[PDB]
Amino acid sequence: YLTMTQALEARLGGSPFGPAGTGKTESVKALGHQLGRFVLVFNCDETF
Amino acid sequence: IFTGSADIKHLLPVETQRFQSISTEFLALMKKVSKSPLVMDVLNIQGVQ
Amino acid sequence: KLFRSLAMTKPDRQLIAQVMLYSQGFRTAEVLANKIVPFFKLCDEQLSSQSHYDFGLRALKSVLVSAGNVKRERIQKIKREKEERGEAVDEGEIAENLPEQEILIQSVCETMVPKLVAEDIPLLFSLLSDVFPGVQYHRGEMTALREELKKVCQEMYLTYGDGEEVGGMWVEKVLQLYQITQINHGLMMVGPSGSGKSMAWRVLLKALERLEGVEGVAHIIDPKAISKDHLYGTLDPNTREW
Amino acid sequence: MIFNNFLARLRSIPLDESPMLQIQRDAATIMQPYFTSNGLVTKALEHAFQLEHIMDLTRLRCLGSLFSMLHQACRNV
Amino acid sequence: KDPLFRFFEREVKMGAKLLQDVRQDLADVVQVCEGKKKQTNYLRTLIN
Amino acid sequence: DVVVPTLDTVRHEALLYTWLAEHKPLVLCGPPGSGKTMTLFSALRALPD
Amino acid sequence: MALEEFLKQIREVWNTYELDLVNYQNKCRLIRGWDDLFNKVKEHI
Ligand SMILES: Nc1ncnc2c1ncn2[C@@H]1O[C@H](COP(=O)(O)OP(=O)(O)OP(=O)(O)O)[C@@H](O)[C@H]1O
Ligand SMILES: Nc1ncnc2c1ncn2[C@@H]1O[C@H](COP(=O)(O)OP(=O)(O)O)[C@@H](O)[C@H]1O
Ligand SMILES: Nc1ncnc2c1ncn2[C@@H]1O[C@H](COP(=O)(O)OP(=O)(O)O)[C@@H](O)[C@H]1O
Ligand SMILES: [Mg+2]
Ligand SMILES: [Mg+2]
Repeated sequence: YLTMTQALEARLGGSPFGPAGTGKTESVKALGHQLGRFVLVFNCDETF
Repeated sequence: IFTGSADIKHLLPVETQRFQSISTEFLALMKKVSKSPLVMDVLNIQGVQ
Repeated sequence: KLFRSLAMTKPDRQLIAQVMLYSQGFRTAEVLANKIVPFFKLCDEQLSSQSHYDFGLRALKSVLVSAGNVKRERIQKIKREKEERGEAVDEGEIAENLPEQEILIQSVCETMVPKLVAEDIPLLFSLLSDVFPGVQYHRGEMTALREELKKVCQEMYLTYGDGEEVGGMWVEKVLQLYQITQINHGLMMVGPSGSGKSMAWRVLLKALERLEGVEGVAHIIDPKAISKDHLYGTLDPNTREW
Repeated sequence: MIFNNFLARLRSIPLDESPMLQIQRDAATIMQPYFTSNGLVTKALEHAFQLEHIMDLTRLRCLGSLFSMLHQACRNV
Repeated sequence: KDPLFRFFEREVKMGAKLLQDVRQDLADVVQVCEGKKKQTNYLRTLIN
Repeated sequence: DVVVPTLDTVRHEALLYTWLAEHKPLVLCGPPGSGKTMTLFSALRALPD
Repeated sequence: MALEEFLKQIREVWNTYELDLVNYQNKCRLIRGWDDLFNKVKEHI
């Protein structure tokens, strides 16, 4: 939350990384819902 | 012709093969007729005409 | 440079287990978490290494969600059986007289057992005894489902069994597949060629259709017999149509 | 289990679509003692896994071929 | 019931499997180099 | 077209016939030029359909 | 009452009429009796 809010304040994006299963997508969604935002999840691939 | 004469085998092989296929089909349809000699059972065979 | 990167490498599994067992109504949430997280570590570091083994945060979350659901179901069953055997139902003693450890072991065995190879099951149960002493896992016998399975097997010339009889392991696998189908919306059936997977899920589908009365429809897709473009879809490079 | 499935299908499904089915039941009755645990087929299949083959040996490939040509034997009868 | 025994049985299983694999591969290689047996795709890759 | 009969040839003939008869898929494995397609085609002439 | 008799007569005739099959060199069961069958069909029409 601290890092992503710092990124938001600087008008930068947030890029949580790590091995799968550590709670990155869910953490981003939880932060977005804590601020009452509409968070859209996209499963990217080579066709994007 | 196709069975009594064995020379047509040499001279018309492909003709003999197509006639043999036709003969097997005709014999199968005739067996279907024979198991049910009733006229309407033959008439009601799927795609008989 | 347009993004701020954060490394999320080690989630705090113990705290998640503690808080999310506390919130579901478990009185011994501290002890239950301190027993269940090291148990998952032990499963990771003691069982044989298999390509279809997962003991991460997703598995722990699924186990604890199933534990909450199982506790709710057990409380409802206790209320029903007490109502049909007298009038003494109250929330207090039902909450106090409740085997939370047995519920957690039941959830673990409902989630982790179907994935195990034959030689790992004794290791898993020895680990469970070591971490949760005295607690035993007794799976309920789905009698009606088993009769439906037997009828379907007879109809389709399958060899239905029970216990140690020829075909008992296959029926056990079918029941485990049914349990995982209830728990998870994503199913994988792993096993060497011709191990009974297709017949297992077909027989389970037919048995469920005949038991619950709802028709089952199966779509079988070979994802590698066609290109990924034909498997998911194409966005037209020219007209931008889908 | 596979042997039981093969025998049940032999005794139940006619090969044409009854003399065919009666021949099938008689043949299944003859084959029954061999299609058993620790039988001729089981021991032969166990020994076949020790030989070398042009391709990797799979149990169901052998079993399917065997059932195919047993159906062919019934057709020959 | 012994965790140490579980660890050691896993270790010996993995070691025996990999040892048999390596010894069989080396035996096939030495047979190939003597001309006793022909060279297969797997043997070609291993020798290369 | 002509095939000189041989022990292996006739054995593979019988095997290919008993396999193609029920329409079971099958694969002939062997080094190039061994006679796999010759054996198959000489088995298909016994199946005119 | 006559038309029903004709309909029932046609129904019974065509429910009991069978093709006249005979053996042919132990190869087939060929049909004879063409004239009578054709006459029956034409007269019923
Ligand atoms: N319970 C059973 N009793 C009797 N026969 C069975 C049973 N399960 C499968 N079989 C038969 O054994 C064979 C196994 O086929 P099945 O579709 O079950 O395998 P599978 O595990 O899905 O295989 P694969 O992954 O190679 O496709 C089939 O011929 C099937 O009819
Ligand atoms: N702080 C947390 N509290 C509760 N659950 C969590 C937490 N972090 C992760 N999880 C659980 O872990 C699972 C996987 O997390 P996810 O964000 O999908 O992983 P990934 O980082 O690969 O996207 C989710 O089901 C989520 O519920
Ligand atoms: N028993 C046999 N009788 C006659 N010719 C044979 C016999 N065995 C092998 N041959 C010859 O060997 C050749 C096999 O080639 P082919 O069958 O095309 O190889 P592949 O089946 O691998 O494509 C044929 O041209 C055939 O003339
Ligand atoms: Mg994610
Ligand atoms: Mg399958």
